[PDB]
Amino acid sequence: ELQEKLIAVNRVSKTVKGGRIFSFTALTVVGDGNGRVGFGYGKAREVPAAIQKAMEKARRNMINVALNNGTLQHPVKGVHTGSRVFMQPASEGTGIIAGGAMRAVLEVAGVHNVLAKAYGSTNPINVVRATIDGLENMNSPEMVAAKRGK
Amino acid sequence: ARYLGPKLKLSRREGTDLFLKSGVRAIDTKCKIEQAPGQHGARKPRLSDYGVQLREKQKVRRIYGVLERQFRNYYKEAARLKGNTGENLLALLEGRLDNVVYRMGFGATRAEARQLVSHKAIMVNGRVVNIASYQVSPNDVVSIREKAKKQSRVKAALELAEQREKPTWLEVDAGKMEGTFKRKPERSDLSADINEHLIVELYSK
Amino acid sequence: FCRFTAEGVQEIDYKDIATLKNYITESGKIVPSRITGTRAKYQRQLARAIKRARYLSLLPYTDRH
Amino acid sequence: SMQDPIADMLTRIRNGQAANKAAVTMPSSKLKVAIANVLKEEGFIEDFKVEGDTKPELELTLKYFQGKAVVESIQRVSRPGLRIYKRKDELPKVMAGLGIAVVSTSKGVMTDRAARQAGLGGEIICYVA
Amino acid sequence: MVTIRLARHGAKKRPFYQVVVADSRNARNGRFIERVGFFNPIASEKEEGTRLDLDRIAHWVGQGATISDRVAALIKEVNKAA
Amino acid sequence: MRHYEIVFMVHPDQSEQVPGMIERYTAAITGAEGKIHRLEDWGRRQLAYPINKLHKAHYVLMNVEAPQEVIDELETTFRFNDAVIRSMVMRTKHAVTEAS
Amino acid sequence: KIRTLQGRVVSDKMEKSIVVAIERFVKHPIYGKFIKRTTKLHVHDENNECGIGDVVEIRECRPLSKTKSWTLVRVVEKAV
Amino acid sequence: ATVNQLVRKPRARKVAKSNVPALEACPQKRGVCTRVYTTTPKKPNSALRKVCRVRLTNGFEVTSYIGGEGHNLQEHSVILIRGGRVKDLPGVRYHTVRGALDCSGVKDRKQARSKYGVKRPKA
RNA sequence: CCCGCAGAAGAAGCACCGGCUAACUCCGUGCCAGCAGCCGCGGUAAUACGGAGGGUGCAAGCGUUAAUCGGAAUUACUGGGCGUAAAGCGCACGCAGGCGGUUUGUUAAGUCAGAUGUGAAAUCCCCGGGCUCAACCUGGGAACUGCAUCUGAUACUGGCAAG
Repeated sequence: ELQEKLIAVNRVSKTVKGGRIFSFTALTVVGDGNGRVGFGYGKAREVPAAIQKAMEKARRNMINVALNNGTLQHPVKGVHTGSRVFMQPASEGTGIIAGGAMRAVLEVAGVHNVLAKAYGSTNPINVVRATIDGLENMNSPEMVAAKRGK
Repeated sequence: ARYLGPKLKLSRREGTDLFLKSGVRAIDTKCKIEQAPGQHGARKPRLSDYGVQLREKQKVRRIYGVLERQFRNYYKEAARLKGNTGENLLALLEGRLDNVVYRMGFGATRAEARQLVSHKAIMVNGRVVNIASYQVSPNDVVSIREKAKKQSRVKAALELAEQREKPTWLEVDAGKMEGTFKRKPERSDLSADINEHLIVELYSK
Repeated sequence: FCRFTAEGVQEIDYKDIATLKNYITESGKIVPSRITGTRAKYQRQLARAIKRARYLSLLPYTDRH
Repeated sequence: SMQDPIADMLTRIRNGQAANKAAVTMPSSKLKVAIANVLKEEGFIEDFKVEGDTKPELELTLKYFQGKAVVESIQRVSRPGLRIYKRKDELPKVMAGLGIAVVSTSKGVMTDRAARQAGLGGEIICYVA
Repeated sequence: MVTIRLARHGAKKRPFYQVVVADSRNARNGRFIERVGFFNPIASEKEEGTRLDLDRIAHWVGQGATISDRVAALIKEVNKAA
Repeated sequence: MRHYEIVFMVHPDQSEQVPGMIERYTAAITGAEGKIHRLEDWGRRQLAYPINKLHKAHYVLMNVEAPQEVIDELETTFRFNDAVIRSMVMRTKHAVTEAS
Repeated sequence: KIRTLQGRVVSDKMEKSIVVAIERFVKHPIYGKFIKRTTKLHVHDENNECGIGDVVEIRECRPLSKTKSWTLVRVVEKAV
Repeated sequence: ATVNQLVRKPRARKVAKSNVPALEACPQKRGVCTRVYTTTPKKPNSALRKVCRVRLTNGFEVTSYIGGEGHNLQEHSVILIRGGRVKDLPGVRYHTVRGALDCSGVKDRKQARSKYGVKRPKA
């Protein structure tokens, strides 16, 4: 039930003594829809086994999100390798706005309205798992209270 | 300032019923609806993200018969208003006088309902109105002129309006052939399948 | 097992609708405690809630209304 | 030249929290103790003491809740290169309010959560997050 | 010659005849001193198309500002009550 | 001096006068030295079955600490006034101030 | 009291008047860095009292020459 | 990128001048074509493209690709300048408008009938 | 503006269809003719040329050109970098400038609070009213993020005196 959706499909190649053989990589993300997201990325010589490996890898290495009713808790900046990620909670009546590679991670997180802007690299493999940072190290009011005292 | 072409091809492109026919005959018998119009209509779409974005935009445009430039100010008025923008456009779209006439059922089609408003035949609050896109405020009593009263188009339209929902926010009365706009409809009242969130993200780019 | 013997519920609240949808068969009747495994204490306050919930029409009496 | 004695001290927290040390060690000034009180009453530190008279010193005992650091992202703002001066109303809320910004107002130094209802701003020193 | 002049601010064929403290040599729709009211000759069934503030105009004739014929019609239409 | 639970529904076409009613009702409890513990307006919620034909009535919830004679009069007031349909008055052991 | 400004006297040797350096600490409108922006104002005085290294308070008055529409009112710290 | 270096000298972004030096940013201009000729395009492609140099009435003498299937343009004729870079032919960044002044439209064209200066046939 | 005459009668074109970007097939052309905003298509099987059919997108307008902003965080104040992509002066001394340990007292410039005046009208936004609706006209508020003055606070920076 955890919102299976793909992101991008890419064709990568080898060079060998015979010549150039091809393979296909698939980008998918999954998540229950209440503060929990898993992402996957698999490779195969054909497209459907790559997505199969992608969703299967997505349904592991599970990372939870500290989440309110439909949106985040604070602005937080996410970086990874070359991509820089900006997220900002919005009003309840507002929908979600993001880039296409910034999109599908967010609906499977349960977030419904965030001002999301991608900075620097627009690489779909790189912007994903950069959005996971921010969600992964997110701070909630109740446990920072335990972190401090009140 | 209307599409005024063949109607079922518009329903054939969207694949569902768009209520541009009266309902006297089944739409399956009238057209081969299951595949898109044209020679290449039976093929798989594999439609893009912007494709289903656009298809949802044309869809809600084509039940209500509203052009794109008129659709944009409908969103712009919904954007400047408070509340959620998605149902606000749906609230603004339901305020059209030809749509109200169809929703109370004086018109067999909303194109037919538009002709009733255009041909000087609809009285609101004791005032005749020609403009089809007239926004109807709450507590407004729609009515018919002396002409088009007990005329054959408005009788046959009423008899096929019983089998529909008979919507809650309007008080239809076929005995004196009039009605009142009690409340603005909400999102829970109108068919529950219109992807109004796909509408917003097309005009947000 | 019974869900209500844990989670520390003092009494089953009729205004909580989401739990009651899981415990009513789609026709509208009350499922027994022999299926869910609810404690006999908590089934009694349970069954009063649907009778209370059906009164304000939050829950249908039958499926043929 | 050691040209911002404050901006050294927040890095002592940054280096102390990252290395998971027990205590940090830095010379003391009155403003140094002043924001040390602000870190105490928000629970970002446990205890601070002022020792010595000829060369006074400020001793801070850091915190480790689930073993990891308690201070996460601490940043000097009003630096000698560019001083930041804001009024009572445009004082930003840190971590959307879950964090705090200490601020040297005219009536004293405190968090942002103490200055806005008091109705006065001042030097935006840093945000503790 | 500081006067009490009547200006046209309305649309085409639908005049909204604004009354305004204006200098004599200035334009009809141009530079002025201050606003005291208006006059809408195509007003609805409801009467709000002609509003004057009686205090400001009284100070201006007390100051020495002459008024024209049409503004004289408006004060002597409202008189004191109606 | 006892805690009660009061829920009543409103005819949808009379939805505009509802803020007056709780304003009128709270003048009866607090006027009779009682107190209000929970106010919430559920809005026009669709019912599972139609009552007096009709669909999507307007629900109002209320938690009241009051003596019983005034709440007897409100029960008659629900009976007397047509705009309120399908009322229910209960009983709560303690005062409650919660969500849902 | 009246409107007056206080600045450092920048000259020493002008005939029965003086130029006074008004110094300000304004904010840069874009980058926000607080910088020293000084202005030099021609200031009148009788029989050339003040001199270099001095700080005076100056006031606005009618034009007596080109750029000299100000006159000092009182001197303080007449020493190096 | 220090702020102290920024107050001393502010940020400067280059103007990034126009692709086509059509004078005074006018959208069209007329001009007299001097020599009409053909040229071979850049390396990946190949054709015999119809191009002409044109002396504009502003004073400039620039080149321009004349479009369409065939033409009847000679020397000293006056044609309208449209714009648009032709990347296959280096040097020419301008187009002429078919069916305007001395320039004729394209014979018997149906698709893109507006953009090639052809009248609608009766239907 | 209202009433009556006759009858569907007097009234639909424009761009696109390889990807970006919504819509695919046939015929002729054969690195010719040509298309093209970028990637690139055409050298005898073109979803990219020209025509036809069909479809798509707008509509009394539709396209092309020109022009500004956005995307462009691609001059980065908010908000960029300088080992190998562009970028550390060949290296020092050093006037101006930028900045500066630490405590006491003074001052109130910067700074912060409050108050006053002003920031014309028109424009934008919000709540209303009228043209059969809308555009448009218009009432009231808000805003006008600024400026000057006056009175307070002295945490820090600044100035002064002393360590």
